[PDB]
Amino acid sequence: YTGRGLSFLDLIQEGNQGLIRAVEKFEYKRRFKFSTYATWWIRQAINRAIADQARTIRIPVHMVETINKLSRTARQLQQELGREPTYEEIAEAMGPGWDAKRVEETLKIAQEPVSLETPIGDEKDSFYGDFIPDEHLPSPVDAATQSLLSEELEKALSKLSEREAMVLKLRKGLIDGREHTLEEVGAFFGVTRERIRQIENKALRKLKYHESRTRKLRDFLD
Amino acid sequence: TSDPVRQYLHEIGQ
Amino acid sequence: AEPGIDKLFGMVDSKYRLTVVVAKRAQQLLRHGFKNTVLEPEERPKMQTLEGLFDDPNAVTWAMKELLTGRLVFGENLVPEDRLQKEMERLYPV
Amino acid sequence: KEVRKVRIALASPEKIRSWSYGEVEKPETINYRTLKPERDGLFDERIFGPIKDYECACGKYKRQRFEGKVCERCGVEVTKSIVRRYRMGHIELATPAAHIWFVK
Amino acid sequence: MEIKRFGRIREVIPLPPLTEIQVESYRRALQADVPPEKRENVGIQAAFRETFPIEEEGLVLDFLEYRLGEPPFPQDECREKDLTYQAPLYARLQLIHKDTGLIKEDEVFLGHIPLMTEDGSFIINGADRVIVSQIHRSPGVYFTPDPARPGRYIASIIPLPKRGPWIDLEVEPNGVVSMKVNKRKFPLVLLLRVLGYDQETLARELGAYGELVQGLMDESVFAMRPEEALIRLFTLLRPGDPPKRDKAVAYVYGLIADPRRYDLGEAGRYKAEEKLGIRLSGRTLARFEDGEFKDEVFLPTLRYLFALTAGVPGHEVDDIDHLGNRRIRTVGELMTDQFRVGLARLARGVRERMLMGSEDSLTPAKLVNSRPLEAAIREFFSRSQLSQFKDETNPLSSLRHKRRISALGPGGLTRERAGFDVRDVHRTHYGRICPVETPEGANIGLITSLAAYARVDELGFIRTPYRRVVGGVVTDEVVYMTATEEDRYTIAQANTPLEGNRIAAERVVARRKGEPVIVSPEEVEFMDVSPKQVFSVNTNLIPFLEHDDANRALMGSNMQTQAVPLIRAQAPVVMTGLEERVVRDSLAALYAEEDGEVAKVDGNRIVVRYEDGRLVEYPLRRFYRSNQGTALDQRPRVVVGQRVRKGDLLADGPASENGFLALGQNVLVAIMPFDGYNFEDAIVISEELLKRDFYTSIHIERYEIEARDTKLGPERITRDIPHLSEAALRDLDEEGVVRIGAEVKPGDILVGRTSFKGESEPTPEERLLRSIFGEKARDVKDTSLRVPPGEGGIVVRTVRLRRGDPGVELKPGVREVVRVYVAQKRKLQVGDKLANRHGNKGVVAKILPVEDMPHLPDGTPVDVILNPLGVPSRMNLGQILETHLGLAGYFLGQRYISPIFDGAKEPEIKELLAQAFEVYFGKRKGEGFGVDKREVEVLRRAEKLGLVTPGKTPEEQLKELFLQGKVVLYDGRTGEPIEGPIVVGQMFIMKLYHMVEDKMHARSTGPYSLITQQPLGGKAQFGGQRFGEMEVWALEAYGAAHTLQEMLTLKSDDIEGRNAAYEAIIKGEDVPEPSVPESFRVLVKELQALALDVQTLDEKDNPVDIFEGLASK
Amino acid sequence: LLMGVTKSALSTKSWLSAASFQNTTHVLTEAAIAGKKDELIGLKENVILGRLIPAGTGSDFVRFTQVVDQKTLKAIEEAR
Amino acid sequence: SMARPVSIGEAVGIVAAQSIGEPGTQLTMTQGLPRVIEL
Amino acid sequence: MVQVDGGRFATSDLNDLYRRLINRNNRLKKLLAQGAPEIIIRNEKRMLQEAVDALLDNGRRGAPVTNPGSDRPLRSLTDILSGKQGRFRQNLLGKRVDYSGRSVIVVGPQLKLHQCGLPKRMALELFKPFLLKKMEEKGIAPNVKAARRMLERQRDIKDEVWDALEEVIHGKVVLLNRAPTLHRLGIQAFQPVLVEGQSIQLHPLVCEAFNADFDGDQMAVHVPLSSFAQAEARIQMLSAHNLLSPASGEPLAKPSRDIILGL
DNA sequence: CTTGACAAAAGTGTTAAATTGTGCTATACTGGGAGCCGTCACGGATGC
DNA sequence: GCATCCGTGAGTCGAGAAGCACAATTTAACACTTTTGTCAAG
Ligand SMILES: [Mg+2]
Ligand SMILES: [Zn+2]
Repeated sequence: YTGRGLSFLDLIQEGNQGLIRAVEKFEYKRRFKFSTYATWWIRQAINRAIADQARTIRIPVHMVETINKLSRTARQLQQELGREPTYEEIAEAMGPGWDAKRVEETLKIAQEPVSLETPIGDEKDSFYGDFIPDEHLPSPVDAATQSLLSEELEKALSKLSEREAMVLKLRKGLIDGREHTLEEVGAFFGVTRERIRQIENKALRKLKYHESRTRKLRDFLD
Repeated sequence: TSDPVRQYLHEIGQ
Repeated sequence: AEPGIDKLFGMVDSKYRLTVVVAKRAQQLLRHGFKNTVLEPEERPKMQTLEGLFDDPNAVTWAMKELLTGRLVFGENLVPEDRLQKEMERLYPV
Repeated sequence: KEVRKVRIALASPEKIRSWSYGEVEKPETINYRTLKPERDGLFDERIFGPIKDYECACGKYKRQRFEGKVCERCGVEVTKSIVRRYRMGHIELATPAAHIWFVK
Repeated sequence: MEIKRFGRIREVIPLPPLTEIQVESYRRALQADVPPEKRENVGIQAAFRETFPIEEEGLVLDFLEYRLGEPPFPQDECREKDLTYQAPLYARLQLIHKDTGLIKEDEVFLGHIPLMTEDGSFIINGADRVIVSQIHRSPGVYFTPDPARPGRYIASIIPLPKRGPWIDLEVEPNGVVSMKVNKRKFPLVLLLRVLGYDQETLARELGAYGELVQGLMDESVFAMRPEEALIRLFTLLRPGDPPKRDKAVAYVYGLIADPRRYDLGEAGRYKAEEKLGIRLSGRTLARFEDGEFKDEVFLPTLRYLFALTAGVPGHEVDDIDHLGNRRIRTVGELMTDQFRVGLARLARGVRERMLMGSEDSLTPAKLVNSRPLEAAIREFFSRSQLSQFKDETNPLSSLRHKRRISALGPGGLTRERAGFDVRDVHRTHYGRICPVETPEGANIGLITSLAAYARVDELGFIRTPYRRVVGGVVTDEVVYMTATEEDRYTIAQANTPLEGNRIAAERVVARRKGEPVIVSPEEVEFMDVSPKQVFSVNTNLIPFLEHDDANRALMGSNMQTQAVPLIRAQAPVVMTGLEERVVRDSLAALYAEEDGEVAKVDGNRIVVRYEDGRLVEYPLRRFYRSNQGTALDQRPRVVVGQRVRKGDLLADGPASENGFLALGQNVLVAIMPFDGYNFEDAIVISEELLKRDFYTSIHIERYEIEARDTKLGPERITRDIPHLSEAALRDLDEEGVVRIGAEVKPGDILVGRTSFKGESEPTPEERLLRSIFGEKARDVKDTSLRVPPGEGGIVVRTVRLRRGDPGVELKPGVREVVRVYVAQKRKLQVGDKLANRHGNKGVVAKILPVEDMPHLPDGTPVDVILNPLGVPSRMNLGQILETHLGLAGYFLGQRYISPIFDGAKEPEIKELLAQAFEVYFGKRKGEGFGVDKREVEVLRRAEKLGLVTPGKTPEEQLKELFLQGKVVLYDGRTGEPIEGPIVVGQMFIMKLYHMVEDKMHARSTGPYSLITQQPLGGKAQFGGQRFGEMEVWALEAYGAAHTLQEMLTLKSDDIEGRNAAYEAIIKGEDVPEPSVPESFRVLVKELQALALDVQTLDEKDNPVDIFEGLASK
Repeated sequence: LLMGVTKSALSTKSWLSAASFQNTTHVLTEAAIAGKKDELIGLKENVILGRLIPAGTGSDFVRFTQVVDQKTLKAIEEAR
Repeated sequence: SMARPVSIGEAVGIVAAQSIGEPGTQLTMTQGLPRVIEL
Repeated sequence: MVQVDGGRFATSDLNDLYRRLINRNNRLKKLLAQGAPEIIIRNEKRMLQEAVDALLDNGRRGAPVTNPGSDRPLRSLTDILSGKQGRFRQNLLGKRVDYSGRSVIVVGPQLKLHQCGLPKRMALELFKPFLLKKMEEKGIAPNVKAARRMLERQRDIKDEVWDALEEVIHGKVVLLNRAPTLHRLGIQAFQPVLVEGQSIQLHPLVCEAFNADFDGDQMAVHVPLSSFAQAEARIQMLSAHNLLSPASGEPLAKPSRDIILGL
């Protein structure tokens, strides 16, 4: 079973676990020699270990069987067609419930990850990791626009009344908290869950008036 | 000694 | 070469002390918007633009020219940093 | 304050456990279908922190209001995802293993 | 422009096929044309017959024959669709049951074998590739002196690479001969006994020498029987394993006697017989026949070592670097080696599978699994160090790449185990390897080129031709001889005077074992074919090579391979004679197959009606993009109704003019300083060159995009890109791809694509902004393809591939792929690099108007100005001589052919200059013009420098200057003459492929790395510049503490610092103070992963937290 | 005692500078056992931490210089 | 570099290394650069 | 363990080394709970010991561990911090920087000893953050976001941007570097002069210090940002201020090939 | 400031397809398999 | 003392092959219920 993901010593240890189980179930009454029965368990453990420990991204045992069966079928067709079979041929040979789409999906599931230290070039001076950008942390440009927008929006809300600005900040989550429902805001100010809507909608209109008359807040809309 | 596989095989042969 | 560099080098005991004074003066000029300059109106550096002459926007150029005049005082333990900034704020609000 | 010196010394097993936010018990990295980190694996969120800012794995908390909180359904703390670069785990060896640096 | 020929040497043979090294080797390996029963045991045929038959040990799998099918697709289709040009391989296998005695035969599909094109290159995954030949030590038996102990010699046995271990035989100081195998030393007597050798047999053979034999006699071993010694030897070789006869014989048999593990090879076997004077039965050290081991080479090797140590006159040591001891592995040998390796793995499966599972019901197709073989072949052609991306900047670029010899590669010297010995020019390189051409730098001497007349023989030894000299008269019998065979003769020189066929010179310059000598005609036995056989093809294109320093001719030959094809390229005025052959053998042009008449001529195809009556149509490759981006197209050179003889030219290929290799332009050159624009190799050129489209080239660029399937949804290539104005989408067609013929500048959209947005809630401020304007966030975002900065051109082509297309094997999850080709016509500009064939290179630094350039008295301005200060230090005087001949040909309207080391000389050149002056000055007198006043002033100054003879008339003094190649040159700015005569002439200058347009790069912010968070690198990724240690040391030495600190934190990896610095700058403030870099934090965490407690302290030793409490529990 | 440049460099008192030069495994292991503390005296140690090197404008001799004009100095003087 | 007394705070250590090692390529690889390295 | 592009994951070797250690540690726990013989247990512990060694330093003891279907050794913790490609010499002692460019160099004889020729298109990218503020100050753009969008497309750049760019770089300097930097005069500060083209113009007198000729060499451009960085460059690193050689004290910027010939 | 109405949108809940983890086969099988190879030189250290 | 072994270094930029059963666990659907958010009415 060598050359399938697991080293030689790892296979032996997995086999030893199967051998221990055989001693527990082996019935000497039946007059069968030990190697006859113990071989089943040893092979089962060396085959289960491969399915559970041969991949960086683990796949269920049932899926591993499907992938191996797909490889068998797609190799019988190769030497039978004298060329690489297309997804339609593989799907038809597999049987019912298999189509061209499923064959492709199963093959995109069986793609191993590629190491970040694989050299590219004659020398050992460049690697894959040198060419993969970091797209998680905001860039300096994106950080600046976020701060600029908050500064411009803050001044715009300064033209409104004190309560309306608080209503919009609370209702819109400018206080770092999720948008508080009208009610929740109504309990904050002890007013109806309809009054908050009326003032909030009114104030939202006035902000609309000012921006149209100044156009100092549209370039941020992307 | 330096070969784990060689060392194991010797142990089980005893 | 920077104008009057030979004169500047002879005003300090270490060429690195000149850089610190020049760099610190530039920060003072930028922070107060050039309102604390010790240069008279006919001495302020100018840059030639299409519209016309305008004040030079480079603060490091201003600091070097101010030092050559001799109206600046530099040294160690002159005044506490906290009180140095507070007086500069009051004299030249920004 | 400001850094003035840097010291290096051996780490005791007690200190190593003080660094860790939890023990890694399984070799699973991520789920082969949903692509999310697997529980108790090498990328577990309950150990090394949330993947995205102020958002637990179950998606019950989704705002900065609950900062420093630990969701009950999953166990993922509601904090910045940068902590995922600074937090460590540990593996509890069944038997002691010598450090090669001090042997070879 | 009639061509004048110089020279006296008459060559008896023409240049051999220049690419036969790449082509002949592959034909021999495949043997795809010979009938199966006529195939010999070479190439992949020997690989089949070696592994087969496979025996289970009563099942036998035998091999009968093989065949190759037609390629599935043509070459053109493979390039477009990213396929591999290959042919299927089938083998006829029959299963024989030794038990029953039954045979079952069927044909099994083994895989695909890549095919080689007509020019000698492969198409691997749609990209042209070349397999480079490798030079290594020839297998055999060698005798080198012992470095530690004088008077001692060591015998070494070397097998084929990776076909056995190296054996060493040495006489120990004790007197005991020791054999070293796999770094294990033991007495050779033990093995000698294993081969059934008695004490008397050794004494009778090795006893007729000094005391050496006595050290070879130990009574303990000899009393031991050969089988008894077999077990003890097994224990010595590999101790620990249980000593068994079955195991001991198997290990020993396969170590030195298994024809499937130890292969001396044809070259090794032939060398062994040549040296030891024996005939080896096979290619193995020992033979295991009839249940016993029989010696083959061990005893003969010991004899040679003994006699050499004793001091017999006839035995001598071997030189490892001698070209007779070094052989070349061509493409055919390299491929078959990988074929044998893959075949072996297939045999392992056939065995492990024939002893398991329904053994009775078995067929040859069932046992065989070819996937192992198909992988070994695919790996070699894709992931090998000798399989290199083809170089096709110009036709000469690709031709040289196929004639390159490399000592590196899998199974060869590294760049650390490579020392002066291997990089030197051995005396045997004469006529086999070019001494000048080599990559300057760290690979100098490790990569070389085959000579012009050399040809690699069957065994891999380079041979060179020599003319037989008999009775003092030169004959036409040309003999190809190897270095070892060449050492037995006196070889004269090609330039020896001949009065017909008899040597005329009484004293002949010859060579005896590489050392020059002076001999008489009666002592000469061979002669050189011509001076061309000593240099490579690239060095044979340099005229006046005998006047150039070797260090500078190396640059000139290398730079010829970097010239770009020009739309108005012209052949050089001064040629060497190889310009026609290079184009013919590069398969770039198109030639008539036989006598006929042209029926149709078009910019796309030529139809020729031959004598036999058949019509042949030749499509023309037009505006095709090469590997380097250059445009390669063929232009018809015939007209309808024109009669064409066999071999006539039908269409010019890239970089050729009427069948002549034309890599540059012929320009009028003045050698003089000019206002400092010539400083340190810079060049000054006239604006007139740009006006007439001189040095204008066409380059094509390809851009590719993909539409894939995603969990969120599929990417769709559409013209309806969100938040884009009609100005940006003006040139996109209905399908979202740019229309052909549109002009695209940087920032423009090539193909529009939209991708589903990842589910993510927007920030509270963004949500408020959307509410104000009443805009609902869309479910798609702009991810289209745009022109990168600094690029552009005219769209010329667009190729669209979709899943399910015939022959299109798209990777899983890829719906379609779109490719756009953009072509731009580049003119000469400041910063572009020019050069000539004599190693003079520089960048254009100024482009003067026509009225500023110096002009001749008749009003002709010069085209280029070269600084004379570059000549004296480099000692490349060939360019000066080329200019003198060019000036003569400029006024006479003719071209010249001067072969290297046999061609034009100053007496011949000065005679031409005399004729040119009559046209140059005779024309002036006829028009009614005398001598200019300015010309008289210069003549007065010139006579003071000793350039002209006093007392002569101005016309005669002017002629004296002209014969020296100098003319009176006026200044275009002032109109006064240059105070001294200047050297003017015509030079052939090539435009190199290194252009400033492709190299200028700048960046303020962009992508950052994953782990370190530092800026990426390279122009393609928009990366920054590397501030290495040496650059940090410069800032430390300057005392720039604050400038250094920024490059380390603010501008590289201080995530908080860099974000704040950018925001401050755009706000009109000064950048803030930097903080701890993110790279130091990574180092601390990695040290902690090693179980080391790294702690940063403060003035009082109190711990300081640099992680901002994010790592504190 | 006399020693070469390599040995004289590897036996320096700072582990941060010695570790970055050569024998990283040997240097780090020897320092960890002894619990060494790098005082950040040289230039390499400050470069690694991204601090201000103690040379040129970053030296203690000139790093604390103050510049002030005549008017403000008098105001501070009298404001005493 | 200035023909005057050295200013306090200069990195004379780095200048010594660069000055000595810069002309190294000009020293023909008990003679030449090999001699300097052993010294 | 990232998802490159939108296909295939990329992972470091440390994940493989950790997985091997966890797999063997977990297996040892199972074997101990089952009361396996000493031969089995002894083998498991030895394997667990070898798993740790490879994680900490692969290759020091025994044959290096390699990934399946490959002979490339896995990268351990020790190899990360050691060697020319390690953390110390690759990311701590030297880094890649922003606000940096590169291009071919040509000779400019009309320049002063303290000037250099910087292409306009390089200056536009190097000084982008400064340029955006200047555009906003004038009427060129309404805000920084609008200004940045203008510079994205080459055909959207008006002619006033080049006038604003001329104001931004007034007085400032840039550092020119040619590798290898064998002495301190391999990095010098010049006053840029915007020029039409794509090559950097270098003063003839500073070629000897750089050891640079004009056969196709290239140089890198770096932009000091703060006043302290600008003050140091304009005082200590300026080309016109470093005229004598620190090694010997003799002139280093002196007449050269063509200048000597004329005089 | 609310009033009763609508229309959801969000949350909860049970089911049932669907995926995933686990145990078991009884003729006799009883110690692996690939390397093979052009460096130069100090330190710096066991061993007899 | 010597040998013999064994680690540590060796320039810089850029561009480059088992199957099946059955139990345990999770995801998907359609149902209801309950907050929200809106709208004519002062
Ligand atoms: Mg150069
Ligand atoms: Zn949660």
